[PDB]
Amino acid sequence: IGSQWRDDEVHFNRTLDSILVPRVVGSRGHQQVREYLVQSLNGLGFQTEVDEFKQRVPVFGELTFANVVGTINPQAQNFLALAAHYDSKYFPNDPGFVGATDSAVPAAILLNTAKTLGAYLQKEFRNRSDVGLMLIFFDGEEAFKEWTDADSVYGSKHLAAKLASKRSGSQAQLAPRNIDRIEVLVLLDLIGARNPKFSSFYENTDGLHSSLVQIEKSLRTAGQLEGNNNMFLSRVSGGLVDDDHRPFLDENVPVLHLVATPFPDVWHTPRDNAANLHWPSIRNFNRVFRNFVYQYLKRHTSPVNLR
Ligand SMILES: *[C@@H]1O[C@H](CO)[C@@H](O[C@@H]2O[C@H](CO)[C@@H](O[C@@H]3O[C@H](CO[C@H]4O[C@H](CO)[C@@H](O)[C@H](O[C@H]5O[C@H](CO)[C@@H](O)[C@H](O)[C@@H]5O)[C@@H]4O)[C@@H](O)[C@H](O[C@H]4O[C@H](CO)[C@@H](O)[C@H](O)[C@@H]4O[C@H]4O[C@H](CO)[C@@H](O)[C@H](O)[C@@H]4O)[C@@H]3O)[C@H](O)[C@H]2NC(C)=O)[C@H](O)[C@H]1NC(C)=O
Ligand SMILES: COc1ccc(NC(=S)NCCCn2ccnc2)cc1OC
Ligand SMILES: [Zn+2]
Repeated sequence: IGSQWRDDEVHFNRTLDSILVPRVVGSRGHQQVREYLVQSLNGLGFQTEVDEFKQRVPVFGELTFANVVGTINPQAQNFLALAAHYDSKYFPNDPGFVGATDSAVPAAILLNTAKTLGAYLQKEFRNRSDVGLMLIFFDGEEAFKEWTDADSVYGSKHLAAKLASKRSGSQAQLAPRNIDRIEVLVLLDLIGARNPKFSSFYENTDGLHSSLVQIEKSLRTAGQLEGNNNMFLSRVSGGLVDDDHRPFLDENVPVLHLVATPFPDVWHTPRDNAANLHWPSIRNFNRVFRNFVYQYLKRHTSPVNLR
């Protein structure tokens, strides 16, 4: 029922602990988490590629960025893409900042979703070529000096450009851009705090949002959620929130932006740590989300077009 796909909090908790370290681009911690993501994706049976590049940024000068991408069914026609950022924000006066909600927990949720749905993804899901699953760990989401158009979302700008560029020849020029084979980028951000609220930011992905609303109602009615707070609202968002999806949105990719609004109390303060996470909210999100991903992939037949 809701009971087909069970929790694995042992896995969740270890995965979170392994990500939850200071990880400004260029730091020892960032390299530790980078390597951890590669190992983890490989062990969950993904084809793993690193989009590594050098770029000059405020304060630091030249840094080496690396987006980490896992794919199952790489030669599929189209893809569900799920994403989070793995860098943490630089704060002169808070080198210990771990960004628990931003976005250690979102990143751990992605790996844990692949784990809990492993029995599907290991076999039946591989027996097809219509749809694949991409897990994208963006690097350099966070501004180095102050958030602006230029000082932000560095890894995503770079991955979006890479996926957008074509190869030579008739066959390529008549074929889609790689980036156009993403049916929707589902970006998770600011998840971990008590009683988060997710509202729909884009009309074209509103039916996907409605599915989350529905899965939540179904699991609640079956007694499978903790507490009585509604996490997925059937409401449009207040204003838009700038994030890693922007460079993708700009190349016409549809976006489901699962960022909590209001932002967690602790956002961009030293208190965005494990002590301030709310595990029942994490578990509730995980249950809704793993079922959403499963259903999307299981119900997929023809290309999903939301452009
Ligand atoms: C992934 O990581 C997360 C984060 O680290 C882990 O989350 C933690 O999970 C643990 C264990 O499940 C949680 O601790 C447990 O909390 C229970 C609820 O406590 C609160 O509510 C109850 C009301 O229901 C209050 O009574 C409590 O107040 C008292 O305790 C607090 C906490 O120290 C004190 O500050 C207070 O002043 C009170 O004294 C809380 O408000 C709680 O039931 C449970 O208690 C068990 O263990 C204690 C000793 O630690 C025993 O005294 C007690 O007997 C309980 O033992 C169980 O088993 C024995 C049999 O041996 C039976 O006698 C009992 O009936 C009972 O079943 C424990 O404290 C913790 O809160 C939670 N942390 C966070 C931040 O969410 C996940 O577990 C982890 N997941 C995995 C898979 O590893
Ligand atoms: C504190 O509440 C808010 C603060 C700012 C904004 N607006 C924008 S456009 N934010 C860009 C966020 C980029 N990011 C995400 C994670 N780390 C950085 C909205 C907020 O609440 C609705
Ligand atoms: Zn942030």
